[PDB]
Amino acid sequence: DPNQYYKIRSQAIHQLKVNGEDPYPHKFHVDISLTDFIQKYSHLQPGDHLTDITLKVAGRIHAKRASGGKLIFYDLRGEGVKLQVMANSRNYKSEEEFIHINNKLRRGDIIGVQGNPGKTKKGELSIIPYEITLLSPCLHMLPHLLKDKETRYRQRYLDLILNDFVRQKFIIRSKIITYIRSFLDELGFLEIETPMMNIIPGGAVAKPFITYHNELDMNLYMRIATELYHKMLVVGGIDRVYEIGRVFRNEGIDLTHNPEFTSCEFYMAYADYHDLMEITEKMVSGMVKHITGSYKVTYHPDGPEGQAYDVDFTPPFRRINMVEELEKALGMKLPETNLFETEETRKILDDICVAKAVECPPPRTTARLLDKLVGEFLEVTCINPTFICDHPQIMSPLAKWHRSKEGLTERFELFVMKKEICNAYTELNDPMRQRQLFEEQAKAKAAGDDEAMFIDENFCTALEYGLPPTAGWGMGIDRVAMFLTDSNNIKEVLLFPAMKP
Amino acid sequence: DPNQYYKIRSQAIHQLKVNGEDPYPHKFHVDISLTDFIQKYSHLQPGDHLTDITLKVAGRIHAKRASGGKLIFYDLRGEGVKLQVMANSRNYKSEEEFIHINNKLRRGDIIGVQGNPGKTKKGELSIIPYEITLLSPCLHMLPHLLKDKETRYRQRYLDLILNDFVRQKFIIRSKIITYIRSFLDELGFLEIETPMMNIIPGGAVAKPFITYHNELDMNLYMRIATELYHKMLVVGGIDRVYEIGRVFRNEGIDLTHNPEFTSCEFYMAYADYHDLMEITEKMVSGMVKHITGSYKVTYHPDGPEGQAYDVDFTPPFRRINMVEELEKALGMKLPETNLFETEETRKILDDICVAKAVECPPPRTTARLLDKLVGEFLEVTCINPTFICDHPQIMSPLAKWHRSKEGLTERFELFVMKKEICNAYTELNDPMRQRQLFEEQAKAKAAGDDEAMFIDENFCTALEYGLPPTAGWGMGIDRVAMFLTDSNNIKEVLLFPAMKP
Amino acid sequence: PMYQVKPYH
Amino acid sequence: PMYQVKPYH
Ligand SMILES: C[C@H]1CCC[C@H](C[C@H]2Cc3cc(O)cc(O)c3C(=O)O2)O1
Ligand SMILES: C[C@H]1CCC[C@H](C[C@H]2Cc3cc(O)cc(O)c3C(=O)O2)O1
Repeated sequence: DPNQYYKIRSQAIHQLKVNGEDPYPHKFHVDISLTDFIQKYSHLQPGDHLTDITLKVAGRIHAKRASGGKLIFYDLRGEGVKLQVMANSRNYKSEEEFIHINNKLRRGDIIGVQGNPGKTKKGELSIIPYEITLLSPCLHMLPHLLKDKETRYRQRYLDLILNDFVRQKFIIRSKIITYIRSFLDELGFLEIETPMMNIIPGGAVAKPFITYHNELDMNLYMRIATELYHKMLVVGGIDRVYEIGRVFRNEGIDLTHNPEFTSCEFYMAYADYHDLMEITEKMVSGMVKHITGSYKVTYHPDGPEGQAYDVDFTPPFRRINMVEELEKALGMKLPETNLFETEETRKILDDICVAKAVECPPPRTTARLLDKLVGEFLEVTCINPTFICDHPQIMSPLAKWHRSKEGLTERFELFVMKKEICNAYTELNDPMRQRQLFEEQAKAKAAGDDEAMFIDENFCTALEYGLPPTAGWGMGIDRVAMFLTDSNNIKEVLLFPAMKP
Repeated sequence: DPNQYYKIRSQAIHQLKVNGEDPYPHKFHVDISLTDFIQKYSHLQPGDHLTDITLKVAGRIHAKRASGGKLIFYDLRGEGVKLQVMANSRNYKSEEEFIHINNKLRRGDIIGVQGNPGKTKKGELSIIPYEITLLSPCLHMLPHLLKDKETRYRQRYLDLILNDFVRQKFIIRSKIITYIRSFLDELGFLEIETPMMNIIPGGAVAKPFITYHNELDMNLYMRIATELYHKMLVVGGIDRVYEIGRVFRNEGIDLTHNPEFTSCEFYMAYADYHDLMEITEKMVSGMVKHITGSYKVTYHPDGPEGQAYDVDFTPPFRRINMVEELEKALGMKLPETNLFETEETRKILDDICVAKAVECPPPRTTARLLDKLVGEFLEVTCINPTFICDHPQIMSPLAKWHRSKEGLTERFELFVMKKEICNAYTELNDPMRQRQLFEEQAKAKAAGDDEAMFIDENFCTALEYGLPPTAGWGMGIDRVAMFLTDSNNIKEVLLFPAMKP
Repeated sequence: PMYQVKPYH
Repeated sequence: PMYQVKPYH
């Protein structure tokens, strides 16, 4: 029946074209927005009809209801709001035109309306048309009712038309990005753009996208992060930089992951991870308060059907040291942090993982065992925003060695609702040590699997001209958007998410 | 010797870190930036030394000049500005440490400085150090005379260190982008992000980048434009949208072209190309006026050694009709605009092209002949911002047909300095006509032109739910940056431009 | 001149 | 708190 509807309406509109009545007109002049109309004329009393005021508005019809002889009501929606069109032949240009145009229109059609402000006896604010013009027809039957998520994500326009909360979600996302921009700009950061196509991918650990460049006759990688370019620009004498942009990591698609996602990375000269911790506190708390109205926000991890938790963004955020509180959570003392790269301590952690029933699929290496243990005993501890700090060097090849702690680095991750929204550390500015670490993990790549980073010689060369003491920071924009929109699925905060049929 | 310099300095720093003197300290606390240090203490008279004021500053040493013995001068640069460090042995914490730190430092080194504000007898504002700390060494000999483009582009950090005007250029670029964002935000546009990886590339004419996805067994294309997604969002009920983002077109690399470049596209419901023409006028004129302080900008197309033109951005911009004024410039009468797809018209354009000695390499089509002809007789007359309007349908598959003019479309291009910075048109909202034009493009793709558009069924399906009358717009950001930075090469406005091996 | 719509921010 | 740098805008 909806198929039959599509055929019939298509035929009808096509014949409107043949008959030269122009179902798709070029220009309609809108005098006032639906929002402005609503708030301007909301003061009207029921029964009011202003004949002195004539306005032109436009929108999409979500409903058509007829008293059926001379009277037809249209529910006209747009801008996330609604306005009633009360059409009676008495107030129309003429009865004949009334009949014609009403026989032409259907639910879902985009129409312009020229008429007068008024209010019905029922007290509903309405516009009483002098003339209605079809701006563009809807050839498909709209759902009565669009609950199925796959259908929502595959056709986003339907979701935006039918579901009002979607608009608010993406508005919130935009507000987040713009807020971050305002923050960093006001802090004296320069907004920059760095190559999204690299010869050597770097800045993070991920499986890259590969593409071919025609004129240069070579393969290039899509960026997994903006880190190295930014640091090279800090070398260039630009002290504070930031980029909010798309990052490509070719990996599994799930609730927290999308192959392409938006990240914000900034780099600040003469700063360390402490300073960036404070800045992160102020930025995140200020963002949440500005957008949501307060420091506390309600979030449903399992969805509306499940339990809701209160996330408190009130600063300062709680800080935990990875190794220490891992020891305290395990009820076991771990090895000294300077011993973390020996096979021995790795074996110890193997025993601890099998003793605590923490699963670590092959390869079982110290880094991944640590990741699983921290994930199990620590990451789950974070509901409110929480700093996990002082990661071991083995987990942080790009991070500067911890000043007071041997074997560790100066680094922190920000966790909200058990998920990681932020990664930051004091940047390693020593070219020799950096190239050394790079070469260790390159030696791992030669040791027979591809996870480990590739060596960037240009970046180390840049480090040889020297890098001022610098701290650096990055944030998943999509996940933050998820938490501020109360979404447990990343596809909710992405306009046209990647889909697997 | 620069090589030997590298060796020696490398060894020196190496045994420095061996001896545990920490050439790469973690944190230096900067009290005040160089800029407002200058602002604050510029009022000082020559000979002044303020002993009760102690400040910490940081920067890169661009020069080292000894007065011999107890006195040595450092040129400390950063933030595009300059501060002299006058190090006097008697004013240092001690003579011994003075000696020690002075023998350690080299030109190019990143240093912190703790000392008193003052001014030399020569009248130079200076800081007189209590202690100088090496924040990070420069292991390479820094250039003396970087005036050559390629070296500047391949290492951007050197270019930024040595050349201030580069920093100023990218500052200008940032200012442009932020200005556009503000302009569109305040007009009620929603800043959005659309997929940069698509199933079928569209929205423009170009050779795509191809990549593989490691989840879905399918291949994917990098976007050549954001158009279709934006229009689909307008269909969704979001009336005003814009995206400033990266766009990929795999093609030749020249002065006006880079494989990846930044574009800004906005789509406005109920607007036509006239509206967009005036909005473009005020946006561009206002941008130029805000950034440069005036409506008129001096530009060198051939470079600083060539002739300069004055570009007048004073609104309104000159409007020109393509076919009409092409007839004016040719001194000949062109076939009526309804006949343009005729092979007879193609032959006429051919004879006109060969009569005017306008070269059009194969394949020779009505559209290519017309494009080269317009490029020769029209685009060259655009110095000031100029609108070229009412393109034929054959040159504009996505543009809505001209309301009063048979065979043409409602479209304009904005030309500055003979180059196209903008492309905009009244959007075609008719799904049947759109699918048909896509059919023509498809047939022409399977035989003729290979950068020709592919049919997008999802987009047409979206058009079937209806698209309100809408005007689309787009702008090359990099070219605008070129014109506002007085650059004849796009590589100038790109931080890390694509370079051939 | 197009009709006025309140900024999202 | 880090030292203040004037906005580029
Ligand atoms: C840039 C980093 C900083 C730390 C948090 C967050 C992690 C990042 C990981 C990541 C990987 C991936 O393949 C797809 C994704 O959407 C994400 C993500 O959203 O978050 O962003
Ligand atoms: C999106 C469009 C709209 C019209 C102006 C401008 C055209 C664009 C053409 C273009 C093609 C290409 O292959 C590489 C490039 O760097 C550019 C460019 O900078 O300008 O941007």
